[PDB]
Order: sequence, then C-alpha cells, then structure tokens
Amino acid sequence: LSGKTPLFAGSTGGLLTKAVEEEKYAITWTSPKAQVFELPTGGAATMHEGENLLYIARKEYGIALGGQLRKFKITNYKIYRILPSGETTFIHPADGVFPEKVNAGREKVRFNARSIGENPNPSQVKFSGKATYD
Amino acid sequence: ATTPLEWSPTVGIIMVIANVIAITFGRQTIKYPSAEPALPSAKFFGGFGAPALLATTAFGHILGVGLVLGLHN
Amino acid sequence: KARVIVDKDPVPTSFEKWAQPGHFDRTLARGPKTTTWIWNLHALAHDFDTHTSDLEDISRKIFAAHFGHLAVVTIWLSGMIFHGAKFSNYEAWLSDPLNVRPSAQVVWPIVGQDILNGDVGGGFHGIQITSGLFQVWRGWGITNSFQLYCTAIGGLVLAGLFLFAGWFHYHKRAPKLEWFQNVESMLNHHLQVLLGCGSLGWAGHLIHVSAPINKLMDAGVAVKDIPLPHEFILNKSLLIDLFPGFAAGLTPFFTLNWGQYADFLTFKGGLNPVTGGLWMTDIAHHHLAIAVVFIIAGHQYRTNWGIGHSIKEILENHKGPFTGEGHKGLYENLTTSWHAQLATNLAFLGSLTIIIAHHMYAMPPYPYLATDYATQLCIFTHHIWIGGFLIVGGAAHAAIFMVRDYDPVVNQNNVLDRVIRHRDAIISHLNWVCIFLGFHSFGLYIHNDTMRALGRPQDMFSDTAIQLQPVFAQWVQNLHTLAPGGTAPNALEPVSYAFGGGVLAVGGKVAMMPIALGTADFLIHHIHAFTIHVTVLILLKGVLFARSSRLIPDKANLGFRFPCDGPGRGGTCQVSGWDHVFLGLFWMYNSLSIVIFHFSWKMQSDVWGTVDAAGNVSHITGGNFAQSAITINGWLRDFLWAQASQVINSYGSALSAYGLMFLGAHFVWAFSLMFLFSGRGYWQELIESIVWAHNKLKVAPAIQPRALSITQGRAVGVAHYLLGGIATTWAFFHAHILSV
Amino acid sequence: AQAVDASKNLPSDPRNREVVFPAGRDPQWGNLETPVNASPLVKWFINNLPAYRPGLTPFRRGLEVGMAHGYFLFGPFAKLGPLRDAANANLAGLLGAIGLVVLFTLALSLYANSNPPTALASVTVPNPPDAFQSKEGWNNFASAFLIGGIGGAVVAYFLTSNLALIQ
Amino acid sequence: FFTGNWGVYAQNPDTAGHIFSTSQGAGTAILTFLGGFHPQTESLWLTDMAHHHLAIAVLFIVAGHMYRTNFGIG
Amino acid sequence: SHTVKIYDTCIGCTQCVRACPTDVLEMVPWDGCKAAQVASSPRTEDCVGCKRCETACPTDFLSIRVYLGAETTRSMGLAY
Ligand code: CLA
Ligand code: CLA
Ligand code: CLA
Ligand code: CLA
Ligand SMILES: CCCCCCCCCCCCCCCCCC(=O)OC[C@H](CO[C@@H]1O[C@H](CO)[C@H](O)[C@H](O)[C@H]1O)OC(=O)CCCCCCCCCCCCCCCCC
Ligand SMILES: CC1=C(/C=C/C(C)=C/C=C/C(C)=C/C=C/C=C(C)/C=C/C=C(C)/C=C/C2=C(C)CCCC2(C)C)C(C)(C)CCC1
Ligand SMILES: CC1=C(C/C=C(\C)CCC[C@H](C)CCC[C@H](C)CCCC(C)C)C(=O)c2ccccc2C1=O
Ligand code: SF4
Repeated sequence: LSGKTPLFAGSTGGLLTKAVEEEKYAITWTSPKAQVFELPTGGAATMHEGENLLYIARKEYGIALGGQLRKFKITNYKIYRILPSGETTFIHPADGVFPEKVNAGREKVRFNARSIGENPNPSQVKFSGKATYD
Repeated sequence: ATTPLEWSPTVGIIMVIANVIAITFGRQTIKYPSAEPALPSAKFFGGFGAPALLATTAFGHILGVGLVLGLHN
Repeated sequence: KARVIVDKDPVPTSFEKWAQPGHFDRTLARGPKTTTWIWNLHALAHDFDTHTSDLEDISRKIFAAHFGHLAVVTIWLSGMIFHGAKFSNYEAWLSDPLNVRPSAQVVWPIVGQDILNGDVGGGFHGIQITSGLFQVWRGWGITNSFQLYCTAIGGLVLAGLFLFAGWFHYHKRAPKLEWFQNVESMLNHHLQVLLGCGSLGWAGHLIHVSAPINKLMDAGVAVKDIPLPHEFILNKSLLIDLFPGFAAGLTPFFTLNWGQYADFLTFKGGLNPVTGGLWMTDIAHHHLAIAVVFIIAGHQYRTNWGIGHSIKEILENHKGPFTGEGHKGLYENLTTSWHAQLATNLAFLGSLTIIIAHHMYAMPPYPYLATDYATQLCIFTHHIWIGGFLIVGGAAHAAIFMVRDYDPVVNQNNVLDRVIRHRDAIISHLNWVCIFLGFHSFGLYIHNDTMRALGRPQDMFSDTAIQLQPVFAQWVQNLHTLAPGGTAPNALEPVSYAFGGGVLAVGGKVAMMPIALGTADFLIHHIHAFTIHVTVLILLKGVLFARSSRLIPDKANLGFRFPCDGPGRGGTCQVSGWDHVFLGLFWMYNSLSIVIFHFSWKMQSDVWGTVDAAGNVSHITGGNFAQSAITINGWLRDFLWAQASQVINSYGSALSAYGLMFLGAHFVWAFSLMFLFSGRGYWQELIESIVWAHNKLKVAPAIQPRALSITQGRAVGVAHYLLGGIATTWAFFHAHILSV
Repeated sequence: AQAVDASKNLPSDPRNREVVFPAGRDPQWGNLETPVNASPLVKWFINNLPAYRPGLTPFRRGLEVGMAHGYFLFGPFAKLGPLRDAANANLAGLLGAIGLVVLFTLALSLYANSNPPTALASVTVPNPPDAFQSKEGWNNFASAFLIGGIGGAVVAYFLTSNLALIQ
Repeated sequence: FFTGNWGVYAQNPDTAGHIFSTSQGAGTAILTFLGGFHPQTESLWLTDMAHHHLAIAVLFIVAGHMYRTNFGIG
Repeated sequence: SHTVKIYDTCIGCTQCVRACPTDVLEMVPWDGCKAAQVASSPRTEDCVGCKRCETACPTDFLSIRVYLGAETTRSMGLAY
C-alpha cells in the first residue's frame, strides 16, 4: 500500500482498538486535482494531487466514500483488508471490472432455479438441519 | 432625582472637547472614511465625507452627554 | 450595493393551479395513485427547498408567506380587541377590578352550554378568561368600548394591508436575491426602526396617555370623570397638575437638565401598592432608555457609506489557538441557507419566551395582575411551553441545514468542522452528566420516598434532616435586597420582592413576597437541568450525527427524514435527524411539565394567598411544599390528588367544560400510544383483508388504500401525546385557580 | 485599519498557533492530543500513578491502590451512613468499608479468572502499562488490594476516632 | 470594600495621644492619610503605610500589563 | 453470516448491486442463450442486512431475498 494521507487535523471518529486486533481496512485512489472531500466519519479533508491512501475501520465506509468520489469523477477507488499480521487482499474488486459490468470470469452462486413461491413448507424440512430457502 | 443643571457655557466647552476626542479617535481608526457625499473642502474636513462627519460628531455627543452628566453627580 | 432590485411580473395570478393539486412538486403533480400522496401533499406544501433548486424562487415564496401569516396574527388580535368591545365586562371590571372577574365570551342559549355562561360579576354571564387582556388594555389606557372598538377595525385594515403586500410582492414586484442577502441593512433597520423607534414611540404613549390615565384611575377618580387622551395634548394644565415636570417644557431635554423630568421618569424599582404592578413612570423611563440603545446599536454595520463593520470581517478575526480558523465560513452558511437562520432565531427566541415568563410573574408589569392568580399561572405556563417548542425546532432545522446546505469546502477547519470531528467526546461526556444528575436528582426523591415509608424520617434529604441548602441562590438573593442601598443606589425598593423585601398586599391578596429557598427547592432546580441536559443530548446528537455515523456513513444521502436503513447492523431504527427530534419532544415535554408544577405548587404554598390586616399570611396550601415536595408520593398526594378535586367536581357548574377538557385529553393521549407502540406492517395487512370485503361488494376505491408511513406514525403519535398531555394540565390549572 | 485584521492570516499571530494535534503522527487514529490528554503535567501524573509506574511489581501496585481506596471508603459510611449519630458510628464505617473491599477484591479476581483481553495504550500513557495482560498479574493485584484496603480503612478509623486526642 | 464605600476604613483614626502597643487612644481605621509623624514614636503613622503600599501595588500591577508577553496585547 | 438468495425471476436491472453498500452482490453472465445477465452473492460474509437490495428489485415479488442468520462483527457493523 503506497499513497499520501489526506490532510486533516484528526477526529474522535475513526480507527479504534478493533483496527489493531481485527481487520482494519484501507482505501486507495488517484486524484487529478487536490479537492476538499467529506470524510466517511466526520469532517473534511484535502486529497493530494496523486495516489491518496486512507485507513478505514469498516468496508462500508470505503464504498460509501467511493460514491462520493464518483461525484468528483474519480472511479479508480480500490479497497483492501489489512489483518493484524499485515495480510493485504484486493477485496472490493476481485477483477479489474466493476461489479455492475458483466465479466466472463465470474460464476453464479446461491442461485435458486425455482421461483420464490415454489419454496417448500418448513414443516416438510423440520428436524433435518435443512432450511426452506436452501 | 439628580439635581438641576443651569446650562452654563462650560457645558458647551465639554461638548466641543468631547467631539474632538471622537474625531481624533475616528480618523486614526476608520478604515473607509471617504464616501460618495463629498464636502466643499478636502483640507479643513480632511478626507472625511458627509457620512463620516455625522458619525464622528454623533459619537462625540454621546461622550459629551456622558461627561456632562457624569461630572454632574 | 444595497440597492433595491425588483423583478416585474414574475408569476401570473390565475386560479388554474388551485384546481391542479401537487403542482409545486413534480412527483405529486403526476397523480394520486395511492393515499400516501394525500399525506405527502401536506408534508411538502411548505418545504419550498424541495419544490425548486432555485434559491431566488424559494426566498420570494418565504417573504410573501410571512405577510399572509401576519394577516392571521392581526386577525386573531383584531378579534381579541373586538370581543372586549361587544361580548365582555370590561367597562365593569374597570370600576371594580378586584371583586369582578374578567370575561370575554358568551356561549349561546342552545342545548345546554348556557351553564358555562357563569356569573363573573359586572352583570355579565360568560366564560372567565385568563389571557389577561383586561390588564393589558387598562395599561394602554383604553377606558371605554369605542376606543376599544376602533382599535379592532385598524387591525383588520392592517391585516388586509399585509395580505395585499404578499400579493404585490410574489406576483407583481418580486425582490431579487441580492436584496435579501443584505443582512447588514436588515439588522440596522430592524434594530433602529422596528425595535428602537417602536420602543421610543411607545414611550410617547406611556408619558402622554397611560401614566396620566393610570395615575388618575388608581387615585380614586371614576372612569366617568377621567378625561380622554386627546385632552391631555390640547390642555396641559391637567397633565402638569399630575406631572409637574412638563411646566419646564422641552428645554430641559436639550439643555441636558434631565432632572426636571424626574417626576414622570422614575427609578422606583418596585410595584405600585395600590395596583399590583410596576409603576407606569418606570415603564416610561424604561422604553426611552432602551430606544436610544437600540438606535445606537444599529449603526454598527456598513450599508454603502463605508462606516461600519462587515460581519464577515469580525467573525474571521475571532479565531484562536484551540479553534483553528474560528468563525471563518459561518457568514457564508448563514447567508446561503434559510434553515440556519431559522435555527438561530427559533432557539434564542424560544429561550427568550421562557425568560419573559420568569420575569412577568416576579415583577407584574400590568395593573391588577398578581391579584389575578388565574392569569399569572396561565400566562407563565403558556410562554414556558411556547419557548420549549421553538427551541426544539431550532435543533431540527440545524440538522436540516447539515443534510442539505452544509458545504465541506466552506467549513474547513472552522469552528463547525472542528465540532463535527470530535462529536463523540461531546456526546459521551454529556451522556455522563445526564446519568450523573438523574441518579443524584431523582434518586434522592426515591431515598426520601423509601425512608419515609420505612419509618425513618431523620434519614431523608429534608429541611429538618440532612439538608441541601441552595446557598449560592440564597447568596445571590441577599445581594438584590441590599442593592438599593449600595449598588445602584438610586433605586428605592428592591427590583422584585420575590428576591426579598416585604409582603405587598393589594386588597386581601398578596401580590408578591420573598420566595424562600430550602432543600425542597434545591431538589427541583436540578431536575430541570437534568431533563434539559437529556433534551440537549437527544437534539445535539441529532445535529452532529445527521450527516454520518459509525453505524451509517451515508446518512446524508438518505435525507434528514428517513425511517431507517434496515434490520441489519442489529437494527437501524429511529436513526435519522428527524427521529431524534421526535424523541426530544417527549423530553421537551418532561423538561417543561415539571417547571409549571414547580411554579404552581410553590406559589400556592409559599407566595400566593390571603393576608390579614395584622400581618399574618394564610397561604393556599399552608407550607406543605417544604416537607411533601421531597417525595414522589407527596406530589401524587398533595398536588395531583388534592388540587384536582375541583375538576372532577366541576360537573353541573360553569367549570364543567374543564372537567370534560381535562378528560377528553386523556383519551387523545392514550390514542397516541396506538401509533408509537405499533407498526405499519400490522396495519397494512389488516387493511388488505378489509379491502377484500369492498372488492366483494364492488366498493373498491380507485385510490388504493395504504397505511400511514413509518415517520408519519411516529409523527401522529407525538402530536397526540403532547396534545393530550398539555390539554390535560391546561384544564387542571384553569379549574383549580378559577375556583380558588 | 487595525493591524489585528491584517495579521489574522500570518503564522506569527498568536491565534494561528494550534494546541490540538492528531494522535501521534497518524491522523486516522481515534484520539486527539489535547492539553488535558497529552500535557507533560498530566502525562507525568498518570504514568507515575501506581497502575502505570515503571519498575513495580503487581503486588506493590495493588497495595498502593488499595491503601488509598480503603482510606477513602471509610468516610461515606461513617458520617452519612446509618447510626451516624451514635457511639459506634465510626465502627460501622470500618466494617462497611471493608465490605466493599471484599466485594471489590472479588470482582478483581473474578475479572482476572475470565481471560482479560489486554491493557490498552493511549496518548497519556504511550507504552503498554504493565503485566496486567495475564491472569497471574491481575490475581496478585487483587490480593494486594485486599490487604491495603483493610489497612487504609483501619488508619482512617484510628485517626478519625482518636482525632480529639490528637488535637 | 466590595460594595465600594471605601471611605469607612478611614473614619476613626488613631488619636494623637495613642500609646504604641496599647489600646489607649486607639482607633479602628486601617487606611488613613494623616500625613505626619506619630507624636509618641516620632515616626510615620502606620495606617498610612498600609494605605501606602496599596496604591503602589495598584499602579505596579497596572504598569505590568504594558507589554506583548505572549498574547499580542501590549 | 447472512444468506442472500437470488431466484429465477431476475431480469438484469443491475439495481441490487448498486444499492449494496458493502459490495456483497455482483452481476455475472448467465448460461441462458437469450438471458443477458443475472445477479450473484459471492461475498456473503460482508452482508449487513440493511435490505436496500430488496427495496431496489422491481419484480412483483423480489427475486432477491436476505434471510437473517448468525451475526458477527462484520454483519453487525461494529467498528469497535
Ligand atoms: C388574490 C388571489 C390569489 C390568487 C388567485 C393566487 C394564485 C396563486 N398563488 Mg398566490 N398569494 C396570494 C393571493 C393569490 N394567489 C396572496 C395574498 C399571497 C400572500 C400570502 C400569496 C402568496 C403565494 C405564494 C408564496 C405562492 C403562491 C402561489 C400561487 C399559485 C398556486 C397556489 C395554489 O394552487 O394553492 C392554493 C392554496 C390554497 C387556496 C390554500 C391557501 C390557504 C391560505 C393561504 C391560508 C389559510 C390559513 C388558515 C387560517 C389556517 C386554518 C387552519 C385550521 C382552521 C384548519 C397560484 C398562481 C404559489 C406558486 O406560485 O407556486 C409556484 C406560491 O409559492 N401565492
Ligand atoms: C418559525 C417556525 C417554523 C417554520 C417556518 C418551520 C418550517 C418548516 N418545517 Mg418545522 N418545526 C418548527 C417550527 C417551524 N418549522 C418547530 C417549532 C418544530 C418542533 C416541533 C419543527 C419541527 C419540524 C420537523 C420535525 C420537520 C419540520 C419541517 C419543516 C419544513 C416543512 C414543513 C411542512 O411541509 O409544513 C407542513 C407541516 C404540517 C402539515 C404539519 C402539521 C402539524 C399540525 C399543525 C400539528 C397540530 C397542532 C395543533 C395546534 C393541534 C390543535 C388543533 C387540531 C386538534 C385541529 C418547513 C421548512 C420538515 C422538514 O423536513 O423540513 C424540510 C420536518 O420533517 N419541522
Ligand atoms: C420513568 C420512565 C423512564 C426512566 C426512568 C428513564 C430513564 C432514562 N432515560 Mg428514558 N425514556 C423514557 C422513559 C424513561 N427513561 C421514555 C418514555 C422515552 C421515550 C420518549 C425515553 C427516551 C429516552 C432517550 C431518547 C434518552 C433517555 C435517557 C435516559 C437515561 C437518562 C440518565 C438518567 O436519568 O440516569 C439514570 C437514572 C435513572 C435510571 C433513574 C432511577 C435510578 C434510581 C435512582 C437508582 C435505582 C436504585 C438501585 C440501584 C436499584 C438496584 C436494584 C437491584 C436489586 C438490582 C435513563 C436511563 C437518555 C440516555 O440514555 O442517555 C443518558 C436518552 O438519550 N430516555
Ligand atoms: C442515587 C441517589 C442516592 C444518594 C445520593 C443516596 C445517598 C444515601 N443513601 Mg440512599 N438510596 C437511593 C439513592 C440514593 N441514596 C435509592 C434509589 C434507594 C432505594 C434502593 C436508596 C436506599 C437507601 C437505604 C435503604 C439506605 C440509604 C442510605 C443512604 C446514605 C448512606 C450512603 C452509604 O452508606 O453509601 C456509601 C457510599 C459510598 C461508599 C460511595 C459513594 C460515592 C463517592 C462519594 C463517589 C465520589 C466520586 C469522586 C468525587 C470522584 C473523584 C474524582 C477523582 C479525579 C479524584 C446516603 C445519604 C442509608 C441511610 O440510612 O441513609 C441515611 C440506608 O440505610 N439509601
Ligand atoms: C476563562 C478565562 C477567559 C479568558 C479570556 C481572555 C483570554 C485572553 C484573550 C487575549 C486576546 C488576545 C488578543 C489578540 C489580538 C492581537 C493579536 C494581533 O495580531 O496583534 C495586533 C497588533 C500587534 O500585531 C503585531 O503587528 C505587527 C505589525 O505591526 C506584526 O504583524 C506582528 O506579527 C503582529 O503580532 O496589536 C495588538 O496586539 C493590539 C490590538 C488591540 C487588542 C485589543 C484587546 C482588547 C479587545 C477587547 C474586546 C472588545 C470587547 C470587550 C468588551 C465586551 C463586552 C461584553
Ligand atoms: C489536588 C489534586 C487532587 C487531589 C488529590 C486527593 C484529594 C488525594 C487523594 C487522597 C487520598 C485517597 C489519600 C489517601 C491516603 C491514604 C493513606 C495515608 C493510607 C494509609 C495506609 C496505611 C498506613 C496502611 C497500612 C497497613 C497495611 C497496608 C496493612 C496492615 C495494616 C496497616 C494499617 C499497617 C487530584 C489528584 C484529584 C487532582 C489533581 C490535584
Ligand atoms: C393505526 C395506525 C396506522 C393506520 C392508520 C390509518 C390508516 C389512519 C387513517 C385515518 C383516516 C380516518 C383515513 C380516512 C380519511 C377519509 C378521507 C375520511 C372520510 C371523509 C369524511 C370524514 C368527510 C398506521 O399506518 C401506522 C403506521 C405506523 C405506525 C403506527 C400506525 C398506526 O398505529
Ligand atoms: S431483479 Fe433484483 S436481483 Fe435481478 S437484476 Fe433486478 S435488481 Fe438485481
């Protein structure tokens, strides 16, 4: 992970003890212009001219921030998951294409070929460990 | 019920003095003394216009009214 | 730069848009596919920010809307003075104000209302009012009905004149944006003309009209003999005999010999012994002093002549070490969002209204007000509730500003951004204070309630037992009693006899006396602070966390008013800035309903009562406040169970409607609990089964029925919960004192 | 114009100097360095308290902590408790105060046996505090709290009861 | 003092016949301006010395605030 | 933690994947010759049960469902 931290004085809302112990997140993006943007949790900050990086508590804050970056026309937002051992994984886009646009490499999962009304009654699957939706 | 006052000429002196403090306090302090309504002489009145004249004189009367009554305990 | 720019013929005046409902919004303009369209039609009628993205059209709507509102207030006031003329006992109250009750209504002789037209004295059978307009009009010197009749007509003319203005401005001559943004011109004009000159002119009334009329009337002359106000202006001999300061004329004014006017511009600092009320001369000297202050205060700002401050300049300079840029950017927010202006004005105007009620009771400013115990509580209680409502509105619009108009570019390391960035520390410590006080404020009542039941009256927190004396208030009280001698020595009497002094007796009634403070009075002041702190916790949290939260980072995009995000995250219920206001209203209530009782029970117990010529005062409840107001059962026993006897027994009398209004509110209250406790999911299913019955008989409606929205269900409840609460104690306060 | 208006932007102005800073150099962190949190006076006081003092054994920490609390808790039970107006008023305070110490020591050993997660680091105390990150350290702390707490309450009882003789 | 009626402290001064370290011919004043020598001791009135250092400390404190220590004012 | 089940009545609106804050959903190509696309739920551990997708799906009854289940730190949205 390489990038400049946005310039902000600091805030009570932000990283907490969970970050050291459990899966802190980090978002990365490149800017064309230095602009003022609202942080995910309180306040405002100034992004640098290129290769910004911000450490984040939850994945929801990063994607919520990405929607704000799209207002500034920045679509190269990347999110990572940082475990305490330092393992960093390219978490949000697994492949370069975004989730909205289809790609051949992906595969359907948890697809129920039946209609929703065709689900079985729960009495038929009691005392079996099965669930109706499965 | 304070005591009466007889309108001596000393009161006129205090009012003129109190204005002069306000005027000196005005020119050295006011940022935009000049204004659209211009006065006939830009030397005897300085750079002040008609607004600054009424302003400086008005603050002077406030001081002079306080002094004349403050001295008249 | 403050020039007048006006657009000509902005919009027509056709009636077709009336026929077209929901024209203001695009979605509603399509059609009413469901019943929620109807409820949304009202909820968005006044939200001009949603109708258009153009600030100029929003501002023009608002400026015109205020004019139509003033028409309502003037019409409401014009009718008040009208009822005093025709359907009233005002002329009889003037001759015998103490032994005659004030009335202004006459229920008609139909099905059986006529019992409500009770004997109020003066040969008039009507409802006994408690607004105190009789005391107001008397201070205005209105001694006959025709003077009262003419004033009513002027308000209606003034009402239609305001109404013509909104038509003239919105349709014909619309000011543009830059006319509105000249805040500096606005402040000067309102401070000097509306507040300054309005006070100065009113001093002209007090000096020429009211104080001569009042000084005559309280001296024993009949209203038949009192001259009219115009005669004082023409004939000065009548006025000079009353106020000899006028013999000198206007020359002492300009020559600064203002001691000549000491006869009718006094600083007595007390109440008139004849009529319970402040001196009229003191009220004449009052407005004259304040007008000069307001006239002077308004020249501070610039307005095109280079002489005055820019509010932008002053704010930017007030930065400090702890605040990075300080108040940089606030002028932009205040000048680019109506909601921020509405928040500041509501919050302080509401706190102002609460401050009025505390002043008006201790120093009655009208003749024959303190003797009318009915008016004092109703006048005190009324304004206390109005200010509480407005303060809550100030927090709501503070959040609406955030979700809508907050720009992070403007608010960069300023006082506001720096507050949002440490919102957690503000709330966490406020959470600690609310828990600290609620334990040590209500727990002491529980300890006394527990000990008195255990049979240990020596372990209570009481005056005889362990005592918590408000020494700081007793300390401040003593200074105001000793002030007229040393500090501000020109004053003859203490400012208010509530602080201390001597008992003032008007007739048989006590107008005011020293309010002693003990452990019981200690035990209630903090209960207000505790309830106020929690009310701020709910409301302040609504403003800061409206934009975002650790639970929801995108709370701004959803809006100020949304019910939830969803079930997950454990539950996102009542997370919006709207729902915080919905909860704060219950606490605005509980904060306020104790204040009116602390005033009601104390004054009945310690202050209000009957006094003998010897000097012994017999209060209404006889000092029960000292020992009973330290336990919750005492309030239930000595204040609610005891004082409500007149209400339940009001049937078959003139106060019988209060018994009904006291009771119908209880229904409306519990009816609130339908919408607060329940949820829409139940109600839409029930409506679905009912819709089948109408389909069966072919009575199916075109506009498909729908249950009330989630936010609406919470809204409809608090509307009923408050209306049922306030209306309940409204009748209890009325019938108790109207009998006592 | 006054010079105060012109100097508002300059950094030489006493205004523009900022007292508050981000926690450490990372601004992403939660805390904020404040003169209450990160001053040298407060840092010295908190870091040198028995819970944070360097080079002390866990037993010595609880004794210093317990002796303070035992001496503190005697007061409320004596003057404000029941039987406050009686010859045995001070005696009731000694028993009630020791009662909390037993309950307090119970919670300590009870919290100890449940595996405590960690002792956290903050701005006021940058290093980790001590060996309070294990059952063994917390257990020794509990036993020390009991001894000091019983001793501190006895001391307050001896001084308070025999105050007139001291005068 | 706190009220402002400061003249009370100079009401009853020590008489000329006062004997030092005794109550004979004493007074109650703590600040006076007798401006002369005590008759017995042939020294200055001690009440003046109390009044003396008061006025000086007021001017000195007032005199101290001239400068621009840290805050900019001065 | 949770279980997001996607049923046969999808039509490829792509509204569910957009409304998701945690990126639990993804649009994948369907083996249907004339079916353009279909949704998916590959990373279900990050579901936060906010039911925004259920509000977005425009079928008469929802092709997508979110059944609540065993909670965890991620599902409960606990930054701490
Ligand atoms: C002289 C007649 C007249 C006519 C024909 C119009 C016509 C119009 N006005 Mg207009 N207006 C008028 C007078 C008039 N106005 C006056 C006197 C004012 C000043 C207050 C305004 C202020 C005004 C504003 C600010 C706006 C309009 C708008 C409009 C347009 C839409 C209004 C609509 O359909 O809602 C019809 C609505 C009603 C008939 C209900 C109104 C109820 C009144 C005003 C209040 C009653 C209070 C009552 C006492 C409460 C009791 C409660 C309790 C008892 C239940 C339309 C062209 C709007 C517009 O152009 O939209 C873009 C707009 O924003 N007008
Ligand atoms: C100067 C006062 C003032 C003004 C101009 C506004 C203006 C506004 N408020 Mg607001 N508000 C105020 C005070 C004010 N408020 C106060 C004091 C509170 C606290 C109680 C609130 C709480 C508040 C909330 C919570 C919300 C607003 C919203 C709004 C906006 C849209 C409201 C709307 O469509 O109106 C139409 C409103 C209604 C139809 C509601 C009717 C309520 C009735 C009158 C209640 C019944 C009371 C009545 C006396 C009972 C007796 C009679 C009855 C039995 C017949 C609008 C900008 C909304 C917003 O989001 O802004 C964008 C919003 O959600 N306000
Ligand atoms: C009588 C009903 C009642 C009570 C007691 C409370 C109590 C509380 N509410 Mg609350 N609330 C209520 C109704 C009530 N609410 C209703 C109806 C609503 C809907 C409008 C709300 C909405 C609401 C909100 C929105 C908020 C609160 C908050 C609070 C807390 C304020 C802190 C405080 O007072 O210290 C605690 C004080 C008490 C609990 C009082 C009694 C305690 C006694 C003295 C001690 C008990 C003796 C002993 C220890 C018992 C031991 C027994 C043993 C055998 C186990 C507190 C927990 C606020 C909060 O949590 O922030 C701090 C807050 O923000 N409430
Ligand atoms: C929360 C409010 C409250 C308060 C203040 C009290 C107060 C009291 N109760 Mg009581 N009580 C309460 C609620 C309360 N009660 C409730 C709700 C009930 C019903 C369950 C009772 C039932 C009850 C009974 C049945 C009895 C009492 C008794 C007593 C007295 C003895 C207290 C005692 O022994 O504790 C000892 C207290 C302590 C050991 C600790 C107190 C906390 C300290 C002072 C904290 C200080 C923090 C410090 C300032 C912070 C330092 C900062 C640092 C940086 C230095 C005392 C007057 C007894 C009595 O007879 O009364 C005369 C008694 O028998 N109470
Ligand atoms: C809880 C305790 C409460 C404590 C509150 C007090 C805290 C102390 C606050 C101290 C304020 C410091 C002022 C800093 C401004 C000067 C800085 C500056 O740039 O210097 C401005 C200049 C000096 O400035 C120097 O200028 C130089 C060029 O000449 C260079 O630019 C230098 O860099 C610059 O420092 O002059 C001043 O310092 C004097 C300015 C006048 C200050 C008047 C102070 C009095 C204000 C009173 C407020 C009016 C309202 C009071 C009545 C209210 C009624 C309710
Ligand atoms: C100013 C200040 C403050 C205050 C302080 C305080 C107030 C303190 C506390 C106090 C305390 C709290 C004290 C205590 C002490 C105690 C002691 C003094 C103890 C004693 C002990 C003993 C001596 C014991 C011993 C023993 C033992 C151990 C065992 C056996 C027995 C015996 C007894 C021998 C503070 C910090 C807050 C803040 C800042 C400032
Ligand atoms: C009762 C209830 C409902 C249902 C309430 C409804 C449907 C109120 C309907 C009120 C009126 C009476 C509907 C009909 C209005 C007609 C126009 C009236 C007929 C016209 C004549 C009177 C002239 C909710 O939707 C709800 C939602 C969320 C939380 C709680 C609740 C809740 O408690
Ligand atoms: S029907 Fe629902 S799941 Fe299918 S594509 Fe549309 S929004 Fe997505």
